[PDB]
Amino acid sequence: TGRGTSSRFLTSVLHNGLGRYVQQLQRLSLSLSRDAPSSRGAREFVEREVTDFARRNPGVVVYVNPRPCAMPRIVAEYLNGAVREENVNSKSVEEIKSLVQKLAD
Amino acid sequence: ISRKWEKKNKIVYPPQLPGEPRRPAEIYHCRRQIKYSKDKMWYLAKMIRGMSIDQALAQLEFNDKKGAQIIKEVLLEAQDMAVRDHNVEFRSNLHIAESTSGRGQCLKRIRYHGRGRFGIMEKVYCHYFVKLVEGPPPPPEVPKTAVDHAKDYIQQLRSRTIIHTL
Amino acid sequence: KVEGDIWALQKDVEEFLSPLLGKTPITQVNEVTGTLRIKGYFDEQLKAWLLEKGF
Amino acid sequence: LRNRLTDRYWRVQEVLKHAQHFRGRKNRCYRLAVRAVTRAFVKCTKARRLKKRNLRTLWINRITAASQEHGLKYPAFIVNLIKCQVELNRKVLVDLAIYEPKTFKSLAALAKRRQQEGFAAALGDGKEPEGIFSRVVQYH
Amino acid sequence: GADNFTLLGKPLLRKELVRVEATVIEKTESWPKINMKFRKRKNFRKKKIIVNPQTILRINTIEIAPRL
Amino acid sequence: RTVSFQAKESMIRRLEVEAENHYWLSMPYMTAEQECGHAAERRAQAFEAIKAAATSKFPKHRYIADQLDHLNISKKWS
Amino acid sequence: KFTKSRIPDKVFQPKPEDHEKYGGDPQNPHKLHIVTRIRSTKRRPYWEKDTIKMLGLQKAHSPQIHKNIPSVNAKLKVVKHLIRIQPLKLPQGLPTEETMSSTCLKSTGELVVQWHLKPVE
Amino acid sequence: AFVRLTLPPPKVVDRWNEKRALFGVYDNIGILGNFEKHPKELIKGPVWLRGWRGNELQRCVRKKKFVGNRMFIEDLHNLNKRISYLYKHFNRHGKYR
Amino acid sequence: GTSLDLLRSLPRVSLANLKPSPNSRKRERRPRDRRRGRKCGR
RNA sequence: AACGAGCUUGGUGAUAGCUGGUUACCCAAAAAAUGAAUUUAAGUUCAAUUUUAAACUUGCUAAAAAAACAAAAUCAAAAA
RNA sequence: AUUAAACCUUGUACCUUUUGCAUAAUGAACUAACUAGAAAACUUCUAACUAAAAGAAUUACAGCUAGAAACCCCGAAACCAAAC
Ligand SMILES: [Mg+2]
Ligand SMILES: [Mg+2]
Ligand SMILES: [Mg+2]
Ligand SMILES: [Mg+2]
Ligand SMILES: [Mg+2]
Ligand SMILES: [Mg+2]
Ligand SMILES: [Mg+2]
Ligand SMILES: [Mg+2]
Ligand SMILES: [Mg+2]
Ligand SMILES: [Mg+2]
Ligand SMILES: [Mg+2]
Repeated sequence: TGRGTSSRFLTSVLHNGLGRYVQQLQRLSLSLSRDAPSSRGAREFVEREVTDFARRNPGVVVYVNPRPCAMPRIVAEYLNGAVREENVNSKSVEEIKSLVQKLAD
Repeated sequence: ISRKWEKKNKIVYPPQLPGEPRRPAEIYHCRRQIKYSKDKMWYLAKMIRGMSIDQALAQLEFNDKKGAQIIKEVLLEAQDMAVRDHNVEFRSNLHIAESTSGRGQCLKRIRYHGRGRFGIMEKVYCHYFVKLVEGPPPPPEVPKTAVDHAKDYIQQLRSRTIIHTL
Repeated sequence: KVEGDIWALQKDVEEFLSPLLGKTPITQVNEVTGTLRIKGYFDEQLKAWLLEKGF
Repeated sequence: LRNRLTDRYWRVQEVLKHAQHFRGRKNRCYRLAVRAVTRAFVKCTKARRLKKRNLRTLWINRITAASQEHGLKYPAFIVNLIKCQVELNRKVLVDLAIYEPKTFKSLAALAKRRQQEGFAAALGDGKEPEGIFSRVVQYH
Repeated sequence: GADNFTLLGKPLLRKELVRVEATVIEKTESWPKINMKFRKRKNFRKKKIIVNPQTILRINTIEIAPRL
Repeated sequence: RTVSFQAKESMIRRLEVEAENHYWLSMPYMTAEQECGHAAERRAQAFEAIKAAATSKFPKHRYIADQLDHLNISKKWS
Repeated sequence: KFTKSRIPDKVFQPKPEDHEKYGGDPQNPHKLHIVTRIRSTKRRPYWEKDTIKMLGLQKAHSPQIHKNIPSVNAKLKVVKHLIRIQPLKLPQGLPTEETMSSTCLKSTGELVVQWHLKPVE
Repeated sequence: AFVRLTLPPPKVVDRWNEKRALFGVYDNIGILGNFEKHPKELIKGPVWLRGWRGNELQRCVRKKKFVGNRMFIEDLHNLNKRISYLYKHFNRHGKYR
Repeated sequence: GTSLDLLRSLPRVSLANLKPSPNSRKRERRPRDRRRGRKCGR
């Protein structure tokens, strides 16, 4: 799978830490259903943990969009232009919080 | 079955601006259900690839194969529609950008054998496609010189890096 | 057929049966069904015990 | 046919996506592709262990080349550096040889220096005092 | 080490001499590594994916002091 | 098959290690009589721990909260 | 027939030169053994396999402390060839409750009660 | 494998049609009605399996017992052959003796 | 009965919230995977 | 158009101790191919093993003398 | 792995069997679809009620009642009946 896949060298976006450290995650989007079993854990994340995460990370803009939805989805966008999307369907509050922190790091 | 080759002549580009090279015309033509093997037709289609319209016709006129006349007739029709419908000024100013053969829908029949045994024979059909591009044929292939070969070798040497280390 | 705090009954049963065993009895509390299950046969002692309490 | 599998398209693409860089019908025919992919994965897993050992062999060769330039065999370089309480590993010793030649020459001189002391010590019989570079820094 | 001199610990240099400072730049996970053993009836699904947490450190400074 | 030089030494090295093992097993601190009973208490307690776990198997408790907590799957924002 | 072996007693009767070589006094014998497994029980008879598990020497090169008493020694003699027996030595005395967490077993066989990881100075 | 290139028409289900809305009513006809009727008497189905359950050999024998005398020749011949096959399967074949 | 007070807090009981008693249902095994397929236990 | 006994349909999903095949993942444990009977040795039933659950208590290694033998196993106090 | 597709290094196709062994022997040109474990006597788990349980006929010296939990596919030479 090494020869069936691409590879690169170790690198940083803009010499991230030489002068000052900049957080690469810049935007998080959370889509919810107001009344849907699969989005329950995400709903609890918004009630309890989303506000604390935003305060701890003031350089990330967090968008929470409650709307009729079949699967909750988290979209993460970085300064280099990369975008990562995660299905949050029927995950517990802790898993979502654990995943959200990984995106920030 | 799909018939996308015919549709390609219907593409319409927007008007070109004054400061732009003139876009060469392209004409797509085909003859579909030809009673002839595509394997046999490939050789005739292969030979005329890259030639001018007149040069292709001259070679086809003196080939003994059945497919040569079929390709020649298609080429003449492509030439006429190019000037008649596609705003090509000079009939001679055309070259074969693409020429290939494809499988057609075939019929299954019985091949009789010695002891009441049989085989399944195929009555084969094939398609033939061409694209004619306005302009002189692109310049022929130029082989690499010895100096060019040497230059590539030295570049490979200069690209070497110390492997598996800091 | 236990109604109320089934855990309080477990506490009393353990104390009542501990001296007889010399060790704490092993018990299961099924809070959904309202029953208390004890390892070993103590039906007669528990029947007399529950009569004194007046149930 | 009350219940027919409807997702076989994606189950097939699971294997074929790993086989697209093969040559021949292995790269597109599932019955052949699946057998090839299973051998590729087994080879990848076993190659993970082999990669570490091959890198060490590469380092030892590169260290031998570097030490031989100063006149030292590989065993003499390694053991006598250890006897000086220098714990540089073979991977780092190669980085110094390629990129820090002046430092590596110092290590060669230190290794040869300690080696000579050992030769004198064995002939010394223990009456002679211990060499300057042969002293061991104790820890507790 | 420098251009003209080097200091070797036995096995480690004293804190007074050398201070090396680094910063954590990224906490990440490795790309999926396939772990598939060879067994009778190997199959394509008798496969494990190993993903390991990773940390990236940028070395910031190396400083020395005259305390030999 | 002539035996290699390295093969011969490695056997000798192992023999010397075992030869020393003979020496250290030749000086028992306690005699057979003195040994009797010195560890009786610890052995007695250890088996009691073994028996206690073996004879303590019983089903687990069942709670109403487990059954009723399933209704939270339909929890919502009003 | 491969069978369990009974060693003649003379093997375990040492000689005066042996005490000088290994530096052990025939009087004041050591109390505790340091035993490590240095060979595999694969390809060895099952009785040798059994004792190795009884003695706790399942992992190789990991030391186990055992009593220097005849009953234990009898088991060790069964697997003598698969193990290294080293006398446990206490230069600074037995570890106490205060020093129980600061011990370290050295390769020399000495259990130090103070482990600092600092130059001796 | 080949997959649909279009989405099928969406399925529209009326959850409050009369049949869905009133499903289950009178399932307690006995206990709430003084036991004049057993709930099984509300089951609609083949005459030989209203308020009854069994394995396939039992069902085949029960259908023959109930409506065997009103069956068509093709059907009755097929039913009888099914009985003999199931009889040999259940009484002679299987892992467990 | 505090348990009835718990029902007051919880969401409505409905056909979508139903659950069998724990361990009331065993799993039926079909001979499809490698574990129970192949020779199928025979 | 392959008769030591035609062909077609049906009985019929004949029967086959025989050959072949028997479709997702993960975790755990695991025999042995020994003894006995069988128109039985290409199979089956029982023992023996293995295994799951449960009950409660000693098991494994070792094991002096001492008998039984004739002049390394059986037995198994104490201990460890 | 590599700066680099091939060069360098590592590596005795799959299934089925054979004694746990494959340089054995079967089977597979390839694609798509189809194509093979099924039952409740005892046992276990989950509940109702309990010296009684079951909506008639049954079991019962803690039982009884209900639920859940199980045992493949293709293939002969043949035999018989009635037609042709
Ligand atoms: Mg003919
Ligand atoms: Mg053909
Ligand atoms: Mg190695
Ligand atoms: Mg296996
Ligand atoms: Mg004939
Ligand atoms: Mg059959
Ligand atoms: Mg047979
Ligand atoms: Mg007979
Ligand atoms: Mg005993
Ligand atoms: Mg043969
Ligand atoms: Mg089944």
